[PDB]
Amino acid sequence: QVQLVESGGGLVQAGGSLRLSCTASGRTGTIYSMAWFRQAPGKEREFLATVGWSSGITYYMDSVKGRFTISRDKGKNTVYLQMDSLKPEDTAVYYCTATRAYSVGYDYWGQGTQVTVSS
Amino acid sequence: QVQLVESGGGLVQAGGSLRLSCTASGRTGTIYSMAWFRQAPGKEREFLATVGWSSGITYYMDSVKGRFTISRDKGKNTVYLQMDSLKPEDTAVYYCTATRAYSVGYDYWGQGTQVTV
Ligand SMILES: Cn1c(=O)c2c(ncn2C)n(C)c1=O
Repeated sequence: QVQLVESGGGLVQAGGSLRLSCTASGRTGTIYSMAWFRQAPGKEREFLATVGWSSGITYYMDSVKGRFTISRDKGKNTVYLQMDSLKPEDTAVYYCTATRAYSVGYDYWGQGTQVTVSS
Repeated sequence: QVQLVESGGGLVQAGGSLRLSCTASGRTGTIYSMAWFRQAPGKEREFLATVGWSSGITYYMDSVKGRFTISRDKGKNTVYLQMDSLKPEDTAVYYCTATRAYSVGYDYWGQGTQVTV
């Protein structure tokens, strides 16, 4: 009942920047917060960052804090992940998620978008 | 505004099980949910499982879904993580967190506890 579609993934060079997007459709009024995950090849899905869907307050895991910036545009139904100072270990399939109000965890997921960083 | 302390954990053999625990104090009524993460040496903290502090709803990453079981006991201010069917890839320091109502992310953190398979 809520659909998420990531875009923005591509190949970038070390030290450069990329911005991901995720467009939400369906009953978006039932979403409390949005988060980006990533899954490197062979590894497991890693939580990165979250934004309050109506608050705009943010929280970052240490691995991306100070480099990445999460934000949301309620009017356009989109959440962003600004990625600065990328490095090879940021190479991964990035997923966006939404958590519903009074639910817990990560109720909806996108297909995933691929980010690749060279040296 | 909230302090967490974790307990349990230690040494286990392949295929076995462990039980972890964590106790909260302070402004405990303003806690919406609690979660468990894990960090292996040199790696990054990985989110594992979550439980609603009032509701009891739960959710798992595919990495531990089925094998681990999270739960809470609200009056004793204590959360647990029951880990069954353990593999060497579960070796890590496990951390418990709390998320405050109308906040996001992981606002309070325990000091961690060691699991070795
Ligand atoms: C932290 N938090 C809340 O505080 C919350 C919520 N849904 C409703 N509320 C109030 N969710 C999903 C949440 O994660």
